[PDB]
Amino acid sequence: MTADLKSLAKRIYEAYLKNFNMNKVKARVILSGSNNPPFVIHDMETLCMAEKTLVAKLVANGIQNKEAEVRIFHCCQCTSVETVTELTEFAKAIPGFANLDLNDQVTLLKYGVYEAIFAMLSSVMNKDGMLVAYGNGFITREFLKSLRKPFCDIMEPKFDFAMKFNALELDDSDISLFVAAIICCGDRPGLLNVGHIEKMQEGIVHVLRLHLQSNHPDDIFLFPKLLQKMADLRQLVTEHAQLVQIIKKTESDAALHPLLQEIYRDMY
Ligand SMILES: CCCCCCCCCCCCCCCCCC(=O)O
Repeated sequence: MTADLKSLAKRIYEAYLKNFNMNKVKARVILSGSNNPPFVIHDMETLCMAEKTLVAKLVANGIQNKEAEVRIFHCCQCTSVETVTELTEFAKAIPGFANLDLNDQVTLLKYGVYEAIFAMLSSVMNKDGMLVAYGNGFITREFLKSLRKPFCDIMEPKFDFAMKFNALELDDSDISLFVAAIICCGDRPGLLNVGHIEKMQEGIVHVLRLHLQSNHPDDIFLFPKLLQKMADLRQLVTEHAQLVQIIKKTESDAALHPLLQEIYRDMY
């Protein structure tokens, strides 16, 4: 007559496999190297080729097409909007989340989505580049660094986080619970029912702790390593939001999608 934490871990894992278009196994199959392989974007010529095949509407404007860096930033935003949608459905699997007031669900998602986005982005990154466009492109790290300022400054800190995060050798069963724990933080600004959220957090962190003990017997500090990664992600998001605001203030063509503007509004 006690909670079955192994079963809860498996429920979370299954919800992650159901709700995210990309997972670490799917990404590794593509990254390893037969139908619809990814188109490699390593320079301006190959960016423009990939756009004409994969996001044709975006470059169908002739002289009116936006600057390459702004088109890339638009594609970044579309990826975030999609991952926010996936995370919102995933959160229903977290015990207690759907029982919270709607406003608290919104606040938890507001602060958690970008931390989760950058954690999961590691799964599609290697030291040379990253998968994009639903696994149909591979854009190089060097190409992103070559963009004009400020756009070359977006992805590099995310690659740096990801190289260390990937060295932990988590699998999707671990990442799903880490993402659930990110969403359940009782210290987000403006929460109403802090007490119930703290209990929700305690519960999911307990599931995570036991799962890591079982799945990674070789790494006895993996749980505190991941607690630190959560703090690192909060700081990565704070810095990312500051850069997005610079882009907003200084780049008139880099229209910010209204869902993301709402996420960033009053965030940090
Ligand atoms: C076919 C053309 C492909 C162009 C691919 C551009 C790269 C996509 C990167 C996806 C990850 C974006 C992470 C940064 C998010 C920045 C925007 C935001 O704040 O939501």
